[PDB]
Amino acid sequence: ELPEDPRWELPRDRLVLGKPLGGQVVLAEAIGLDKDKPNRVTKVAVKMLKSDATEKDLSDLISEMEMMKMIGKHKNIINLLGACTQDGPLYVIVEYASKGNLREYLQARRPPGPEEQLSSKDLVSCAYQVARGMEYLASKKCIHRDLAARNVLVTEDNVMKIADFGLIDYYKKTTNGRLPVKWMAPEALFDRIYTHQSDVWSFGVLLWEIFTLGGSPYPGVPVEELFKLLKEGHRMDKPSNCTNELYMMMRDCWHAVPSQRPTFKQLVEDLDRIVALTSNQE
Ligand SMILES: O=C(Nc1n[nH]c2cc(-c3ccc(O)cc3)ccc12)c1ccccc1
Repeated sequence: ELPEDPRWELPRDRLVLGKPLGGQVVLAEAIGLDKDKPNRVTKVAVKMLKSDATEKDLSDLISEMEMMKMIGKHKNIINLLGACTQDGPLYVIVEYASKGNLREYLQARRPPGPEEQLSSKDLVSCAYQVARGMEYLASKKCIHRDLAARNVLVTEDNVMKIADFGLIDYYKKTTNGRLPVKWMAPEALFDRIYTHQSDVWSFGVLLWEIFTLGGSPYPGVPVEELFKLLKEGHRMDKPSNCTNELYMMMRDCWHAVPSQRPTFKQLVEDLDRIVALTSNQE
C-alpha cells in the first residue's frame, strides 16, 4: 500500500533474488533496470524488511531510499538503481560491490604471512576516491556520522563506494568485534555535535585503516580508556609504509579544533597531487 514513483519503479517480476549478502540485503539480477536496455541483466543489491520488522523499520528503509533520491548520483557512492513499491514488500535496489567492504579488501591483499597485491599508488588512490565521495556527499549537506573502511564498498572494477550515507550505544561492537566510538570526533563523542568536520576526523581514522591494510584502531582499548586517551590528546602511531606527508594529513584530520581540520575539498586536491607523485613500482 505504498505510492509509486514511476522514474524509479522496477516491476517485481524483473528482480531475480539470490543469496543473502548481509534491514537485510540479498544479491539479485535486475532485467531491464535501464528503460533503454530492457534485455540487460545487472547484478544489484536488494535491501528489504526482515520477517519480524516494525512500522519504524519500514519508515527507516523508505527514509534511506528518499535520501538517496535527493543526494543524486556519484561514482564514489553506492547509487540507488530502482525500487519495488507495488504489490509486495518494499525492495530498495542499490549498486552491488562484488569485492566487499574496504577493510575486507585490504586485509585480503596483505603481503604473505593472497591473489592480488596493492601498490603505494593504489592505497593513495583508495584514499582519493573516498575523499571524492565524501566531498560529493558534503556538497549535498550529507553528514555520514560513521565513515570507516567497513562503510566503504569495493566494486568488481576496484571503485571505492561510500555506503550507509542515507541512514548510539558506545559499548556495542561491529560484526568484526570493533568499537565504532574509535572513529568518532571528540566533539561527536562528548558533545553529540556531528558536522562535516567530525566526518573529516573519521576520514583520518580511515586513512590509518588504509595504510595499515585494514588494521584495527586502538586494539585492546575499551571505551573508558579511549575517552581518557582522547582527553589527553593521544594520537595513533604512524603506520610503517606510510609517508610523513600522509601521516601529517591524518594528524591534520585529527585537529582538536574542528575549524582547523582540512575540508574534504582540500583533502581531494592534496590526495589528487599525492596520487600523481606516488610510485606504483612497489
Ligand atoms: O556486501 C557485499 N556486497 C554489497 N554490494 N553492495 C552492497 C550494498 C550494501 C548496502 C546497501 C544499502 C544499505 O543501506 C546498507 C548496505 C551492502 C552490501 C553490498 C558483499 C559481501 C560479501 C562478499 C562480497 C560482497
